[PDB]
Amino acid sequence: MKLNISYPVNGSQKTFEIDDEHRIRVFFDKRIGQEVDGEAVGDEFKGYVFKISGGNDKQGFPMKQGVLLPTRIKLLLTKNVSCYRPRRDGERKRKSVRGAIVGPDLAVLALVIVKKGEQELEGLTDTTVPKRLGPKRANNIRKFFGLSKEDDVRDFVIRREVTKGEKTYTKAPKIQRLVTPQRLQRKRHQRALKVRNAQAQREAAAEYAQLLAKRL
Amino acid sequence: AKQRQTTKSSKRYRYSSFKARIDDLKIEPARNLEKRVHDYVESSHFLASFDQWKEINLSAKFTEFAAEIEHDVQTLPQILYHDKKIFNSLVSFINFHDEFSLQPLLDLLAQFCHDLGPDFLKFYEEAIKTLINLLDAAIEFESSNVFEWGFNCLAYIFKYLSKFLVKKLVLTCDLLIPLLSHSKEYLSRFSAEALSFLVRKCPVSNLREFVRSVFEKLETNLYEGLLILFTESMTSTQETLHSKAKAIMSVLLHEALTKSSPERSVSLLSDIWMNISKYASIESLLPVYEVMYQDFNDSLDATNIDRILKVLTTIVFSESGRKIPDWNKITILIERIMSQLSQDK
Amino acid sequence: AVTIRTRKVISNPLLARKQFVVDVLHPNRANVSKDELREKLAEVYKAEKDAVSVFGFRTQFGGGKSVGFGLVYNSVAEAKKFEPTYRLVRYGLAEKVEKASRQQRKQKKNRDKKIFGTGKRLAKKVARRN
Amino acid sequence: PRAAKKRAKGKNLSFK
Amino acid sequence: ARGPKKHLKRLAAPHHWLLDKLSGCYAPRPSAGPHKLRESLPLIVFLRNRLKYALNGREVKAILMQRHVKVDGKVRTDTTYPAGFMDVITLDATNENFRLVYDVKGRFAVHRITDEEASYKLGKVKKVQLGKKGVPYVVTHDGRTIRYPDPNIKVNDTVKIDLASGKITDFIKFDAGKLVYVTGGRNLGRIGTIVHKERHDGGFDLVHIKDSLDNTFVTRLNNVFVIGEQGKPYISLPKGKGIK
RNA sequence: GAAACUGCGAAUGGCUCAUUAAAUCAGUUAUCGUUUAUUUGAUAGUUCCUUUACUACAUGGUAUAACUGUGGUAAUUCUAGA
RNA sequence: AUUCAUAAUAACUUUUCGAAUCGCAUGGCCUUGUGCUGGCGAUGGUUCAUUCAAAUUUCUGCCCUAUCAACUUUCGAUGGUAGGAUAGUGGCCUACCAUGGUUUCAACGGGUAACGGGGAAUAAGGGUUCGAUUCCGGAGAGGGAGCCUGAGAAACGGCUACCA
Ligand SMILES: [Mg+2]
Ligand SMILES: [Mg+2]
Ligand SMILES: [Mg+2]
Ligand SMILES: [Mg+2]
Ligand SMILES: [Mg+2]
Ligand SMILES: [Mg+2]
Ligand SMILES: [Mg+2]
Ligand SMILES: [Mg+2]
Ligand SMILES: [Mg+2]
Ligand SMILES: [Mg+2]
Ligand SMILES: [Mg+2]
Ligand SMILES: [Mg+2]
Ligand SMILES: [Mg+2]
Ligand SMILES: [Mg+2]
Ligand SMILES: [Mg+2]
Repeated sequence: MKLNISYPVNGSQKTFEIDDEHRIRVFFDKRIGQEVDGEAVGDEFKGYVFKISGGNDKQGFPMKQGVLLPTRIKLLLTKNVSCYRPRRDGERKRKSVRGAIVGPDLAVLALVIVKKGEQELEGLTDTTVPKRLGPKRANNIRKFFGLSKEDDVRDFVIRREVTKGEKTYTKAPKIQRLVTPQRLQRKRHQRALKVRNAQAQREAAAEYAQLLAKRL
Repeated sequence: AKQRQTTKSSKRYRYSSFKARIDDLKIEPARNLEKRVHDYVESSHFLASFDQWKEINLSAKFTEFAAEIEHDVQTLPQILYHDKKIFNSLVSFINFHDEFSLQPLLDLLAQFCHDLGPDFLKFYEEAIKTLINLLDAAIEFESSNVFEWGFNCLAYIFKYLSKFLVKKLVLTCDLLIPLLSHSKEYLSRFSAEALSFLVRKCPVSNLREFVRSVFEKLETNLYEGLLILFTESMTSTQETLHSKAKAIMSVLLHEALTKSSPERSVSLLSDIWMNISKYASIESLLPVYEVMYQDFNDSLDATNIDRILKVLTTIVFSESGRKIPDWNKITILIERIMSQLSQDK
Repeated sequence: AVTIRTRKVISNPLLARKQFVVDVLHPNRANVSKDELREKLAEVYKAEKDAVSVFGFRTQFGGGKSVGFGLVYNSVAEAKKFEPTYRLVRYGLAEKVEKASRQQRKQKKNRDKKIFGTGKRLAKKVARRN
Repeated sequence: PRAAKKRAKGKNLSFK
Repeated sequence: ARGPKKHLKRLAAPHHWLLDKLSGCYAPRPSAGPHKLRESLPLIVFLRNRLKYALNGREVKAILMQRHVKVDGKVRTDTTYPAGFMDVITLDATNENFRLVYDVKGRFAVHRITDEEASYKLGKVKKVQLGKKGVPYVVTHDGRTIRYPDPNIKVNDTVKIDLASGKITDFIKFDAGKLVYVTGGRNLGRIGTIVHKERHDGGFDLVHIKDSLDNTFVTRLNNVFVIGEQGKPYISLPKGKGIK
């Protein structure tokens, strides 16, 4: 059965088809989150450590964490869960899910390379995939570049070049939570409004008191 | 801010800021091709527009204004006889600055000048002063429409009094120096267009006196206003220049090279040349180029060497050499300059 | 000869226009086209043809007279701003927008709600699967 | 207090 | 039903609106606001079916979002905003000011007023109570909460409110001999003077009213609105002066 | 300005009269017996108080979609791992 | 009419709120600093009132049947106390108490080709019949049962189980 291995540090991933049953023997009975030694899987994986993350069965139903069974069961899934995306707010659905115990009914098993072995896998450790996007919040940019407080994030925004035909330019994100004169204006205006309201209320109360004093 | 609303949305209705409307606004009443009510007249321009405005505008102020002068506007002889009372009423109601009533009143003021033009001259000074106060008042309450009404009224008056004002064009600008020199850029921009119409209508002789005076004045924002004034006079249509463009450049170029004029004036000419060069195409600039090159050769001298060198440097920098027809003339001009100064220039 | 008569004229600065009732006397004539009437109203009111709208004209039984409703905007831009789209199309001031029939649009909307996201990943998935 | 006092005319053209 | 309704059939709409029964199937449903549904005139009806400035819903929407209409001294953009009794509607472009007062027939009448009259409105004191921090306040018939009222101002009295700032300029007590206006029942829209407030413990109070023609009628207290002392109303009255 | 997150709506409208004989319903009461999005009007300076060893010229992932990429299922508005 | 409104004292809280939000525009002070201050709006937020609503609720009023005369109460029927529950009153439910409650002025049971009403037809008047059906109100989404969300649903062009 197929192994979908991912090296997260590179961001790389590849599928290996399996024929011999013995590496599947060492795979049986394990659970999501547990670790296995690659050398048992094969010499090519000698020294590697694989953590089980999940998988899909012969019928395509996914595995779920938290259920300690080797067979499928129907679970009532809700918001903020794996294996279910609610179409409507408050929607809960009963769907079939494969258990977390690895078995012979599993078609594809997802693995995470915890540790590298002696030999280098051609498709995982040798290759790299860059990050798709860079930091957008100002503090995230400062952390990314280790900028000092005095230094401005404006000069260090990551910019990507786009070339259309012979025209070429660059695009950058809109920094959020950026300290600008407008935010200072808004804060100052809010404080001024609060003090003005307080003064108006005091004047109104004093006027009412004077009216009462006049009558009494 | 960096990008304007170049791509229009499918929305039929879209919000527009006051600044955005002002930026798009341009003072050029001749460009508007819409039917004008006063084009059709039975008795007078004022009455034709006045009857139309009575129905449409319903503001409290205009209705009071209409009632007071309804009797004295029926016939043009009546208007001429009662001209003094009519003008006093118009000024008084405009002074209130009621935006709901400005549009008819301002239009009627322009049509008032139309019916009696030579006689409006005694009213000319007060009329401009009233408009200046209105526009200065218009800054406080933001309304692009009020500015559009005011400046068009100014432009209309110039059109009707084109002949008289041109003879004393320096006097007209003297009234409008505060507008041309105002802190706001658009107010200076709008006025400059209004004056420029009078400028392009000016004879070369009367133009020469005018350019000297403003050139003397240059010796806050007056520099920028004059740049807008001349450049708009030059530009007529996209990638073209006005027919009188050659005469104005010749007059401007002579005075700038004249030593009595300030060095700031040559800078203004350099800025003027750039704006027209970017705006215009190759062909429309050829008559302009020829008159410039001819005059530099004629007026070349020790005292004016530096000024000529400055303007020539403006020519070569302007859009690189794309607008320059023939570089050989520039090379010939250069060696005459070298043969006959400031090293850095 | 044809006589055009305006009555019950109301100025509406809220919409910046003139609302009124049109009476058309057309002896020995079937009726008058909206175009010609717009010409004559525009000339009478000293306004652009584009700013004049007319509609709801009914010929009175027995012929010879028609009654309807008419609008004269203060200027053309306001007319473009306030007219219904269809009347502008009638006058040609606006171009008719070409759209599919309601059933086709609704079917496409259903097909679109079925697919989640951009769908390019679905396309490449089906491509590799087949 | 008294109410506010109460406050376009038909126009004709012949052609053809 | 399971929740608030959002539609109103034309036959179910208030009769006094004068909506043509065959014009459509639905009538404007007044949105939530100062006045109750049945005693309110939505702005769409006022602008279209009464003033005739707009020819259908859509130009009414255009007028409103142009911000040319002001209710209660404030710009409103909701077509179905529930304008009601003694609400001042200003159209500055036309230089027109209206005060919503029923005719003798019982229907909201187009009553034009001056700007000086438009500067103030009248509100019946529906409640007087101490709020938080021991601040007295009065709730009027239009849902306006006015703090620091004059302590003599009591329930069933009327207060003159300045539109611009919303304070109480003056007030009128509910006493015999005052001039009152009927805001409900078959006598709706009639004007008269009080003769007696007949009082029933645990029951609805009844008020006897005599008009200028000396005819006398009885109405429930909830339907009475003081508008001034006899011969000196504090607002301009519609034609007919609430007679018959 | 696609997609997605977020907010609102989907509890209105339309259909039918199965059930229901003090029940529904009509008229008439009460909430001093309670919830109430939204609309409308009001409504909140708390100066200070040990580690000030101090971000308010503005704090985190204790985080993800859309998206890039690797996949399962015959099949669905199915979805797993990174 | 109140233990009402409101205020005050002492503590309390897995305990809240008291703007880390956004558009347009660049005015005013100076000790000339990207110094200080500052306009028109949108969206949020505690509490009160108003509005749209919702839930219970006081009294009177329904066709046929007495060859249906006693019914309800063991498994709440009537009422008392205390508690739980709810937005909240209340046998709504729980624990302990008493024996109560309706009825020949027809209770209870049975039938109803019974949704109720505004109304329609007929008639000289009394009456008789019809009223699913353009408006209001109630219930339902093949038949039961139970629920997430949300202010508002026991929702079904939302969800889960069972029957066909
Ligand atoms: Mg959502
Ligand atoms: Mg009571
Ligand atoms: Mg029965
Ligand atoms: Mg009952
Ligand atoms: Mg809402
Ligand atoms: Mg509020
Ligand atoms: Mg992830
Ligand atoms: Mg209890
Ligand atoms: Mg018990
Ligand atoms: Mg039945
Ligand atoms: Mg029925
Ligand atoms: Mg239901
Ligand atoms: Mg069926
Ligand atoms: Mg259901
Ligand atoms: Mg439904």
